[PDB]
Amino acid sequence: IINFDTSLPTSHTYLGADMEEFHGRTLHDDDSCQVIPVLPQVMMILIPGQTLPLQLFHPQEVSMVRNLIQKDRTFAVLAYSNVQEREAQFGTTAEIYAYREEQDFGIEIVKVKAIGRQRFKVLELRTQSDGIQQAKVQILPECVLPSTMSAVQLESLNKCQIFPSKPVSREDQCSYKWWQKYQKRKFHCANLTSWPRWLYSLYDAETLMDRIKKQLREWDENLKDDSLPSNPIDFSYRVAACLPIDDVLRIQLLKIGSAIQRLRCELDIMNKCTSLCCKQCQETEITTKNEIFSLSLCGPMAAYVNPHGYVHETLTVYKACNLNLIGRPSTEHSWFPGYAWTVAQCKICASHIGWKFTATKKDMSPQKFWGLTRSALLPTIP
Amino acid sequence: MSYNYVVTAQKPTAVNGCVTGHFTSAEDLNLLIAKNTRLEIYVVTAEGLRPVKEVGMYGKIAVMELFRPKGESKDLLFILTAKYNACILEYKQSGESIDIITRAHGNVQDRIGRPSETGIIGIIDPECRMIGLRLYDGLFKVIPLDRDNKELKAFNIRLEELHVIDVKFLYGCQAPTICFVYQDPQGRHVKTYEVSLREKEFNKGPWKQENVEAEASMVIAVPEPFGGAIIIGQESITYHNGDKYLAIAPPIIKQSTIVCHNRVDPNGSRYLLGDMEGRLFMLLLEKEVTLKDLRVELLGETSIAECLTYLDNGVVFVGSRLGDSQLVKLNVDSNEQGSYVVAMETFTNLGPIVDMCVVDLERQGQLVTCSGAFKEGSLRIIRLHIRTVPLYESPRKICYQEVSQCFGVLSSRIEVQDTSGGTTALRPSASTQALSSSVSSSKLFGEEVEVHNLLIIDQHTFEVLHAHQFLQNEYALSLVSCKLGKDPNTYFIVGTAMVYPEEAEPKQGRIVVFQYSDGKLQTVAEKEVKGAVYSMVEFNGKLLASINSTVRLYEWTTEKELRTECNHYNNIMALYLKTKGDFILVGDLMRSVLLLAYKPMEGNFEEIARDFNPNWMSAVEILDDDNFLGAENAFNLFVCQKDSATDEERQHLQEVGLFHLGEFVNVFCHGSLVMQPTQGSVLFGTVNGMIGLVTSLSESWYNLLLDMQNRLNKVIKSVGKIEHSFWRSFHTERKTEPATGFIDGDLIESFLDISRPKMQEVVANLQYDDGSGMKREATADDLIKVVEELTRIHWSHPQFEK
Ligand SMILES: N#Cc1ccc(NC(=O)Nc2ncccc2OCc2ccccc2)c(O)c1
Ligand SMILES: O=C1CC[C@H](N2Cc3cc(NC(=O)c4ccccc4)ccc3C2=O)C(=O)N1
Ligand SMILES: [Zn+2]
Repeated sequence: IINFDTSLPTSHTYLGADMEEFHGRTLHDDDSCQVIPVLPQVMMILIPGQTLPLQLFHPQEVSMVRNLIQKDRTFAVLAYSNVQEREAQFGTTAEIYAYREEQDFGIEIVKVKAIGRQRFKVLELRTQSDGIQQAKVQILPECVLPSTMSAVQLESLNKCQIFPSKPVSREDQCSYKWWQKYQKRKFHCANLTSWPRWLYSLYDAETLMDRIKKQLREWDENLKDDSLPSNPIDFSYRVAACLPIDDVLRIQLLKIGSAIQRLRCELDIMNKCTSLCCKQCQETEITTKNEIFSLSLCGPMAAYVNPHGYVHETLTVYKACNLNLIGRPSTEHSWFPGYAWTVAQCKICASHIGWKFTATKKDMSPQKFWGLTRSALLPTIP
Repeated sequence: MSYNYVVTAQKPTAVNGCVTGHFTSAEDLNLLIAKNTRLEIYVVTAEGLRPVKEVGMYGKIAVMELFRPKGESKDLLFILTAKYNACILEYKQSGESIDIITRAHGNVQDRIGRPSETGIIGIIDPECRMIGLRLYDGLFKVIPLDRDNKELKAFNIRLEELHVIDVKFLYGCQAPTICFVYQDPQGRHVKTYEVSLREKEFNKGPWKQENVEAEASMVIAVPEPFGGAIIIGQESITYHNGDKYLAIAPPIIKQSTIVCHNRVDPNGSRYLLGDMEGRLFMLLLEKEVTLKDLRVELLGETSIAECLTYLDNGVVFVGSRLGDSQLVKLNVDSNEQGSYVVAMETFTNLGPIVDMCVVDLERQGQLVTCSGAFKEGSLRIIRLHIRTVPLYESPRKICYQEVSQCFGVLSSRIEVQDTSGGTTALRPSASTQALSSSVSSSKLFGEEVEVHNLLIIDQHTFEVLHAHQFLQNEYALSLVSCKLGKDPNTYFIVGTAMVYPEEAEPKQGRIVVFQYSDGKLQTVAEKEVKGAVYSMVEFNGKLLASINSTVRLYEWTTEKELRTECNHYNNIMALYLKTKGDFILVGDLMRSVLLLAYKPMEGNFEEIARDFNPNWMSAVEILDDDNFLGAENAFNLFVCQKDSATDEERQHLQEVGLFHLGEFVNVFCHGSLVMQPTQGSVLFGTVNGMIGLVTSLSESWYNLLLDMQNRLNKVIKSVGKIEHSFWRSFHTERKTEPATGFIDGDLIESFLDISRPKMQEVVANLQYDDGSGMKREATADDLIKVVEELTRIHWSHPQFEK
């Protein structure tokens, strides 16, 4: 990526940068019971590792947000398991951090931006007489686990548990000898137990993060190492948000309460053979994993809103096959500033898959790229 | 049923700390040894160690120090427990009575904080003004040692350096000074601070030294005639003082890391160093009031040592966690090494019991355990009578084959890569002296490769008869002895995985079937699988194997082939696999317990129940058809039940029991007549060489024993005044919980030790639920009978004191 700034997409300049911004963190204590409102027209798997821009039309939700600004501005997004019966078991709590009011055409329109924080289990759904839904919520705690060897550590070998700082672990050479030394010295006390060292390394957070980074660097060649957060929990949520997978897999990832299990599941999902297809014909391949690149700090997939309020998960790829351009490039709304768009449909589906972005300036390096919507994608396994 | 009874059969043998001082009296040299929850006191005489006292503590001993304040005629003992219970102990003798008196006690736990990576460090300054504890990163805790601090109040001072490796107190300074080594992005440095009790902060120290070796790990405080400190690293030994920097790089210490030290003479001219391989060094300091040079010489080889202590004249105690503890003599004569060591006494250490089996059930079963690691590896035969068979390599798993009268043991030995590319052994081990040997396939710097072997050991003589060497990079994980299908032959079955350093998840593995006939090992069948075989069990004439996250059942065909029958896919890794009839219990390392059943009509596996709760799990055992037992994080035991009084409740494994044991359990076995109102018998083996027994109880017995435990807690005086309920409370981070469903047999068996008047007050007003059917006032003799009948479910004990 040359002559393009990755900070433009993530700031959501299309919604407007004049939003009044609210600061001051609220966080319910672990395992307690809370009552939180739920927006009715938002059926998506909210991951704490992603944001949520929203534009609302109907009066009930605008009044709900208006008086919710006072009430800790926290609402719940339900992970709907079936859209018809609209039942769910888990969810995520997001606070409004950006918000503004319009009066265009004589109708109040509210634009807000939210970020997921906590996971919860829902007990019962109260349908208000006002038409909004308020749910009974129990906070699922964050499970932090000590080192596996802290329960058998020799008192004399505690002295040798501080290692010299890790060198470069990128490109190819990386620090492979350093990780061999790390395995030998950290899991030395595995000789007191029945399991070998590599088994304990398969359940070690740092090694799993290294493996995920190394795997990502092969497909996304321009990824520099500072992009991913250095905390296991934040890393696991960021990777979970960024992975283009189905609703069942995302709900499965959200059900996991420990960072280690989440990292292991993410590695399994990544290693499983994958290719992206439109769901109406699983025969018809659109994009491979080699063509996926991250145009923003949020990775290859993020959340955006069209002028009508619908939310699309957009995956940015270099070459998307089986697509039919309809119309001419236009810039009436700009998720990616400086890029026009044109609608795309599969050759025989005739269903909307995404948009073609055509560069307007004559010198930007990623001149032609494709944005596909996640709701129309299916990761076929050969 | 749900209610269980846990009793200690063999008390822990591993040594995790030892000090020398004047504890019993001013004229007596004493050796104090700490084992897990065990404290032993010895008077050092010319003929050896004379045992005097044995006291059990309500916790795991993390810090032991001897100090003498002003006005005291003899030393005091400071103990800090892993649950942060601290006490100061005194020794009192009144005639034939020996009592340990508690002078001060309290809990030093902080409500917020993260435990340090390098563990709990406890140091007492030479002049006995305070005690310094490093429990959490970034905080240093000081306890004043004035005579009115009965409850041990403490204050926290802020260390600006977060990653601290070692802390020590210096000698000769007018104000209390500490020295420590810390790590930052700039490297590793040495810094000194001054501790002020009056204003409670850190003042600047006498000196600061940036240039410290990158692998410096240990700090040695030098007594008054020299002063300063010595920093021990992987390469260099340095003496640090104001305007005094002496450094040496002896080639003899490059091969191994030094992990322990002890001061030989009171003037600090001599020190003893010990390394991870079992070598013993002496550090010599040359003087003119000032230091001139440092010299290092090698004395010889001992057991792999955890702690060293110099006793009397020329006698050194070697305390080992991996092997037998030793008493050695420092002769000037060099039999084979300069100032060689002569062994004079050895002490048993069952060490890290990895696997065990029970054999010869008739006349009384016998327990065979795989104990020790590296050159300390040995087989232990326990009947308490213990027999040791040295192997000189690490024993992993053991199984018994009654038809051939032999034991199959998986082992591994470390070998170095020679320049020619071949592997070479450092010492002759059991695998290299076998009468007959075979290799799976004929195949061909300074890197250590691990070679895995299968050994056949005779029942009567325990001589090694056959050794089998596996392929390159091959890891042996599981071993069973069983009959399959309609075949009358008995086979050894071994599950292996191919591990290469360039991939973390093993892509390949194989299952091998061996037959032992005519004194020769023959390979009958060989099967290749795409994964690692973590566990294998015998399931009603079929072989149940866990390959990665796949559970597979294998048939035995007439053509001596393994054939797949049914396949079940999980989202977890099946490390633990136990069966009872038609039920299969599957558990990964993250405590995610899964219960499956084999339905023979359809030939498929079905999921009955599950329970997912992230925690590190060490072992599981099936108690009965409804109860399952496991080892939790920290040192805890848990029991879960199924079908407790919708399909939601049926698919939930409800927890029933927690209990804090203090031991890390590796293996569970079913042995009942091994010793000849309890049901079942399960024996477990711990890292500290502890063997324990679990038996199931009923309603009335569990209620009566719990009531008796509550009454006994009010009468038994604990050392350090630690509460038994707090000690047995289930303890991990994020929560602590009271113990439920477990009866501690040790407190019940202590009932036979107390005096008659105290027994009467324990029993008084207890309404005895006699089995005859009428409830009546309990007499002391009835409870004596019940407790004796309870002690008749486990072995006798040897005598400690002399
Ligand atoms: N900060 C940050 C950050 C976080 C995450 C990412 N990438 C990712 O998660 N997947 C990713 N990327 C590029 C190429 C291929 C990729 O998967 C291929 C795949 C496709 C379908 C199913 C499963 C895997 C990032 O590029 C940046
Ligand atoms: O980069 C992007 C992705 C594209 C996206 N859209 C979608 C869109 C539909 C429309 N209605 C229409 O054409 C339309 C056409 C015929 C009948 C009725 C309506 C107007 C503006 C936008 C618009 O801007 C956006 O918001 N920015
Ligand atoms: Zn299509």
